[PDB]
Amino acid sequence: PVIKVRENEPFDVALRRFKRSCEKAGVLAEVRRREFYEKPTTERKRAKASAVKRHAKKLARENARRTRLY
Amino acid sequence: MRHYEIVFMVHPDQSEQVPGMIERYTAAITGAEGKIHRLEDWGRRQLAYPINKLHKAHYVLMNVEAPQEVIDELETTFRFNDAVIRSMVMRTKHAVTEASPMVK
Amino acid sequence: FCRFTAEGVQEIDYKDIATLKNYITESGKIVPSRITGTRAKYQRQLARAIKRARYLSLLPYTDRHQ
Amino acid sequence: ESFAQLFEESLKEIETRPGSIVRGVVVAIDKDVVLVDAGLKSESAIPAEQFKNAQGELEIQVGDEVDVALDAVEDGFGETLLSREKAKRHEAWITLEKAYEDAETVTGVINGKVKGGFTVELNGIRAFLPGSLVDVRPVRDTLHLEGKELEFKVIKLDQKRNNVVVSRRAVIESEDPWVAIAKRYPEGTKLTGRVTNLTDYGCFVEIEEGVEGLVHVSEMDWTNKNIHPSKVVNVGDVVEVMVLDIDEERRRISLGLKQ
Amino acid sequence: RKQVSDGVAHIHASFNNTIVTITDRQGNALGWATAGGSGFRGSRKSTPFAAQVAAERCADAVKEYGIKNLEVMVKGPGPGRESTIRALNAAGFRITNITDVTPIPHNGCRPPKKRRV
Amino acid sequence: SLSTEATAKIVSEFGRDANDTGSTEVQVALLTAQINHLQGHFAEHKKDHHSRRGLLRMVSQRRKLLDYLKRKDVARYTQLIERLGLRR
RNA sequence: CUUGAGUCUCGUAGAGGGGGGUAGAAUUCCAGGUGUAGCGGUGAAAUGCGUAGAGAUCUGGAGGAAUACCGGUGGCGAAGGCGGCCCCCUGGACGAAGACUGACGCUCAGGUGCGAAAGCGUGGGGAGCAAACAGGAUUAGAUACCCUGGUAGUCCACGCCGUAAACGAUGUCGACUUGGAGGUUGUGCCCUUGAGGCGUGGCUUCCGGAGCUAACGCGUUAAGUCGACCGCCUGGGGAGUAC
Repeated sequence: PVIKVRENEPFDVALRRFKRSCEKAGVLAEVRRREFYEKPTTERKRAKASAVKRHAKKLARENARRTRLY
Repeated sequence: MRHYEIVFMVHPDQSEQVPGMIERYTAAITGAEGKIHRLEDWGRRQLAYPINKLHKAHYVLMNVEAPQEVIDELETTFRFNDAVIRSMVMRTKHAVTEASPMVK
Repeated sequence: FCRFTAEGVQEIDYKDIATLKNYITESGKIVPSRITGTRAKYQRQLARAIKRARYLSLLPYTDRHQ
Repeated sequence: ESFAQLFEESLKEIETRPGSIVRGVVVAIDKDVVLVDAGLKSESAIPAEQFKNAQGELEIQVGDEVDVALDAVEDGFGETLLSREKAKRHEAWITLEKAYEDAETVTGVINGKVKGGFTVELNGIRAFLPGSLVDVRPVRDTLHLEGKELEFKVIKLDQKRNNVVVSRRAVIESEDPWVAIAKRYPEGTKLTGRVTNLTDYGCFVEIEEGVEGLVHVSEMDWTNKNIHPSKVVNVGDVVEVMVLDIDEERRRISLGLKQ
Repeated sequence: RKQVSDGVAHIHASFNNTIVTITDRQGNALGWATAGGSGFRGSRKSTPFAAQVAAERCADAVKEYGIKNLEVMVKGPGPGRESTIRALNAAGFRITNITDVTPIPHNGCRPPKKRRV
Repeated sequence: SLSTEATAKIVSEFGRDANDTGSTEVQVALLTAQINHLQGHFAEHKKDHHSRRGLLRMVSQRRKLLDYLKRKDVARYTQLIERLGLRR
């Protein structure tokens, strides 16, 4: 996330840009992930579980949507 | 026999020595009835990251249909030769005679 | 919306650095096939090419390193 | 018999997929929903806003015929994509007509450049063009009487992404998105883009030849968090948006709307 | 002491404590300050405010060097990350570059085990 | 795997028509050659278990073929086993 | 005899296996520079490391281990499992047409092999992590959870061990029975007029019909409808223990 302040650019704006860049990188997230050792099994489980959740969100909810709430 | 594709990188202070080296390499290939389908001196080039403390290096591409013994020999030569920093002998299916996109 | 299907390329080239550069991050990382919309078969090839390039110092492993 | 088989291939022959054949007769009007029947499986729920012309009031009663569009079938129940896009093809045909005699003539009136090219509006629609196209020379329509009447002489069109810059006054004078993503780049180039779907965090305005923009929720207005983008703008509407940010790598052009 | 116009601010932002170190462009440290040093302990020093004040302190310390331009290198995850740089800006250096320099391995060493809480 | 040319040669020798290829005897020969080739490999690479599985399978197949030959036509089988030098 | 089974031709994708090289990031240590009082850690602390100059920061070196991004209810493998890049040796799968062989097949008690992790033996290696151990907390106690350290081990070679919720808790092989939405990998035709259109094969994720089921659920990858062979069960404990 290397950044250079442009000529006649505000500080705040620059900071914001930097933040955005960082977010894009996913650096903080990566750091968080590597704080502690995740057993392979655990890693697998999370990934599959997450996937399942995503699938549920996509399809079941869509089905629900077809019918009106009131 | 087997169509290899070689790219080796020479140290930029030895850039005037490069042609001779290339010739030598070619000669060896020829020796075992090996063809050399393309050969492209890319020249001095800025490295994406400084390998062995230096920022530029001299890239040579070379495509060869040769037996594997000769390839092995070439590799050995590269490894011991201190002028050549990196090499990357790399198999290929066909002869691929047409020029590279960075030459064009 | 894959590029390589439309172009109809047989194999992605590590030497074709410019092309690679579209699929690499500002931070050097290889861009996901969700974002680029690259076909799966091609994506792997592209990745491989990028890796090769990195070995040859044609592409950088990362933005920071020097 | 084969009467029906022949009738089927006949009816295949006498329809096409896009909004091309002006076939749907308006068979019920109620504010705010028009509805047609172009020989499809169901009737369209048409907005009223694809059919009022240039000052706000409706133009077509019962029996009237506009084609709509297609290639999308069944979201649960119903049939179409809107006929207003239909209209775009007609506009494209008129723009194309230029090529024949190397001069399309209508009226073009362009007061100012959102992103470096005066805006030209033809009939109901208004389009944005690159900065040169508005004036033949360095004349500049800022000194001209505001929203002046000329025509449009075309300067530049982008051929994939739809941006057309046209020539006001001077009657006498006569893979693919992502490599060179530096055209609308530089900091704040305003664009005219139709929104597609508002994902409760976003709005997804994306027009410029196969890209994706967001204008997510933070700008959108001059209130931050309580906004809910469906209330505040639209669905399917061409708006004020500019880039504010491009990553050509993780294809996320992050546009804005608070400007 | 020799005055220097341009330098780097290294911001080591941990979860527990922020450390700001102003150095010349070559690497040689001029001054430093910490949230733990600024009179904050435990709960307090792991905060943005603490980080900011550390930064301020650091800035104060490198007054004699007469530093106008400054590039910032931000390391680690923490509260003292945005705040610290803001503080620095306030203190009145022209911030030139804002770099992130978190050490991300490319899967190298095994991290320590996960805490059971 | 066995090189194309080698395979062709094998086919020509053992096969009656030379276009045949699927003759039991021919198949056996092909198997046998492959086995022979792989012996060298496996002397070197004793822990290559996965590869060895394939070899084992091939051997089994060959054995089966031999058995089949035996019940059908004994003389031919005998000839084959003389040619290849298969103890059984 | 050719429909099962196999052989040949040309391609295809692949973390399939074995061997040998190499690359970059990061941690640790060593040497040196800059620099000055804290660092570290937690819920909060303390042990611990620090003015014998730590932490921070820059330069150079050593060494080991693992391979960010790609990366996906993606792929390959009989299962166990397999993930940077390159080369060498090597097994399987699938498709396209043909050509050939002509039931050569399926299953399998004993038997033989492969078989995570930990563990064992001998010889190497040892960065990080960490059973044991030590100290600091917490607590009524704390032979734990948390913290600071930390040795076997993890890594390599060659042997042994032969077990795991070794799971889809679902033996293998074959046939037959409504559908939808995908993923992946071929391949035939079609104006590829464009990212497409119409098929046809392989493997695969989810939902659901008939039917089945104690229900939960399974549902063309069956737990449906059948056939072939094998393995196994007969109340709970005692016990997968004793001899």
